[PDB]
Amino acid sequence: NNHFRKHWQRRVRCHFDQPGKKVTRRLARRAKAAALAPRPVDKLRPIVRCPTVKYNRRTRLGRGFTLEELKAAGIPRLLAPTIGIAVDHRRKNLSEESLAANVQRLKDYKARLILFPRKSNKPKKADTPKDQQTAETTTSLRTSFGVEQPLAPGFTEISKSEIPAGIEGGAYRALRKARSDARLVGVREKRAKEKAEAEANKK
Amino acid sequence: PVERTGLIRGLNKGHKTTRRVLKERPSRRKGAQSKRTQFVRSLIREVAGLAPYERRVIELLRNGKDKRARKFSKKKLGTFGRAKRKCEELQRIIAESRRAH
Amino acid sequence: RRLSKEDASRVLEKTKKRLTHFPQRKYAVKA
Amino acid sequence: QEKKERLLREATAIKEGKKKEDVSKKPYTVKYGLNHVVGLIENKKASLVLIANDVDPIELVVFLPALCRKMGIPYAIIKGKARLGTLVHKKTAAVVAITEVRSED
Amino acid sequence: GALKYLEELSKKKQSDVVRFLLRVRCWEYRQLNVIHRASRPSRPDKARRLGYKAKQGYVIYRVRVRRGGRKRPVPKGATYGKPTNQGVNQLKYQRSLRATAEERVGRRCSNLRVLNSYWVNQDSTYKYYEVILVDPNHKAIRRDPRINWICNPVHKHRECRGLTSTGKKSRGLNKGHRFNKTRAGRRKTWKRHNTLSLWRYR
Amino acid sequence: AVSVRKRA
RNA sequence: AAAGCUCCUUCGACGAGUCGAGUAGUUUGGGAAUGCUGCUCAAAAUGGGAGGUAAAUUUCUUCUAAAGCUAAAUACCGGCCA
RNA sequence: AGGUUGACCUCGGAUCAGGUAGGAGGACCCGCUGAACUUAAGCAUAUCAAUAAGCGGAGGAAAAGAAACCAACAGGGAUUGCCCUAGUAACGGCGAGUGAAGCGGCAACAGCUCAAAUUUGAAAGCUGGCUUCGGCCCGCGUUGUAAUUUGGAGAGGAUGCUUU
Repeated sequence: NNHFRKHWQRRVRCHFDQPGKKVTRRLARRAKAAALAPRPVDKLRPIVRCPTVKYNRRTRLGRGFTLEELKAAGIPRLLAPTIGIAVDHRRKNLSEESLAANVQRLKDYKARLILFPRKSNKPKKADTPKDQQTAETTTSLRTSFGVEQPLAPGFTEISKSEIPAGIEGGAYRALRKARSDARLVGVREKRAKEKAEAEANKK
Repeated sequence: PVERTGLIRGLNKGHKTTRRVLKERPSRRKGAQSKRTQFVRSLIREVAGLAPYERRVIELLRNGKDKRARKFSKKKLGTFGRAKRKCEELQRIIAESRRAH
Repeated sequence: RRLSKEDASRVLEKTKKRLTHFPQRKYAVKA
Repeated sequence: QEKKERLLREATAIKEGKKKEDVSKKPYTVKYGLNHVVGLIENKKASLVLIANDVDPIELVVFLPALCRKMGIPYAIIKGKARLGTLVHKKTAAVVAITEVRSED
Repeated sequence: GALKYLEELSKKKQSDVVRFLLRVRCWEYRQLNVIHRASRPSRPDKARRLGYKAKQGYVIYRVRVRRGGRKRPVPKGATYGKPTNQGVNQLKYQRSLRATAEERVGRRCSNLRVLNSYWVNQDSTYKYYEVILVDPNHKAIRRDPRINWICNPVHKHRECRGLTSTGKKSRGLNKGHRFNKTRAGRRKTWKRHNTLSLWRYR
Repeated sequence: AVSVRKRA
């Protein structure tokens, strides 16, 4: 399987700098945290559901909140990236569940948000007052606002009186019937059109 | 939108969720005819006239050889849909000239 | 041959308006 | 110089607490600039259009007689883009137009 | 504006008026020099949409390049290796004649930066282009934030490195599955796919 | 009349 | 003076020898589905591109080319310091 | 004076006023051009290899980059790189061999600017020269420099609060 018929020795990449690169990344993170203090080092991310039939069982963090989500949560799209909320204009909301989850996420963020004034001597109405400016703060939105329930709960208990009756004919029979209908949706429509044409011709 | 069945296979398959309708995105407005744009296009059309292949197609439509005209428009423009649309536009031009005369 | 500091720091007037009315704010998030 | 004097008078009126419309009257000038004149023709505001006969490239004005004919504007082709520039205080004007004039004219 | 009418007229290149103008302009450009300065763009709508502004520091240069393929500079037009089953007459240059025109105009004006270029005319022997150039040392250019990015040293000779529009088209810098081998750099992608990555705890 | 946009 | 939010009858410009087609060379895992270049033809306005088997018909889903800028994570047998 | 006097356009001159380019370095980077030895029993497909050599152009990184994308899902959402996908889909004389991408986890994250609009109740824009540093001139420019708008929208209205 493995072959080396090219000049492989010119492009061998060793990784002796792995601990040094970890040290460099940690130093850069400490510098970024010190520069961004007291803000969190990262932005708030929405909860999105992974595509394809393999990964649609699980949710994860997305790029940014949609314009509909920001408008429903009451945050203007120009103020939102200035208080650590990531914005994504490409994503759309095709169902209300994702929007409801992300709007509730935005409202919890806005409730836990502290906003210092631009000028300390002149606070504004939208600004957090100084007597509530002192509170315990978090520095990682990925940890404080993580995907808390990524999968569905795999185990639930119900009473024996509340058992579903079940699909009539059986679930295997239902799957076979659905597959057969999907394969024969076209020829039945053609036969219906042919029968309608024959009835119109010989009514 | 049609509600999904909740099954893994068949017609309208997929996990059951309530679809919402969205306001139409302005990036999808492309292709819509504007009043100023169609005015400018009509003015430039009457100023510039026709290409020689369009004149040949118009002569073919005037003689009524529609199949030969469609084949000629296909071999000129490259593809069948463009040929059909160009032939329809030249039908519109010839009908306009005939109703003018 | 490098650009001067003023020419490097010149911004458009639309950008000036946006940075005037929506700058980077100082914020914190309660735990 | 005339604009500078008008601006000084308007600044004096603003300082004395009067609008610039109280000290300045509604101007009446010829209209120039190709985009501006084409917009006025499309909005059917221009009363008369004069097009220079020697615009290079000619595509800038080759549609203008047809546009004026469709809009119902009186147009005329005249000799001298430099001659029109002498009107509009420039070296060269491709097209000029009148939308409206004073009552004595 | 008039430039909408100029755009819709420039779309109709087989009309009588456009063919007449192209013919007389081809005659004029063929009796002019191969590379010569144009006092103004002959296609103002195309120049304006490609970035030309009527400001000091914007230069237009007209250029003609010989069209067709390329030939290998081998003795007697023949190769002395394995048979290739094809002649040197049918070898195709991997860049555009537009890109060749931009390179020659940049070499003529090495003090400017090439912004873009556009087709103006052609005949059997030559293709004619007009190239927009920007002066990085002009104060009007340096004070304008919409253009002063070109004064930075990273934009020296974009036409020589494929950073113009025709260079991007020839390098295939587009998103998607049709451009899997070239969207991030062909040789960089090849080196990434051919490198042997060995970790410490493997 | 032909207008590019609604004006004030 | 500029700026944001909310709602709406209406309007809502969006890049052409360019896309695309054929052909040849080259290239690709894309020698039925790849990209690039040269030659010939050469567009349109809910239009156009894509949806890896050719053609037609009817739908659908996704973006919005032919103008442009932009730090970080990435590379480093050259230079300097350790 | 009109056989005169000028205005534009185009093309020139000057050791004119002010600038800029070349060469070096080239480990890494962006392109062009481009082999053969080798491996296929030999050998014109192939392989080596879209490599070596050759040529052009940058920087401390370069390049790419905010979808004419992936997908077909309950949909993701600029670029780059690592792990995985995967020696898989796929391509291939007489077969030696070649060989991705979507998803997923992670490092790092950041978004924007034009052209296509009439400022038209006032080119509001700008290079250069002289300054008494207030400004004044020679000009560029209406074949369009400012403000406004970029599809995520926006233009017009209506409306009442916020902002610098």
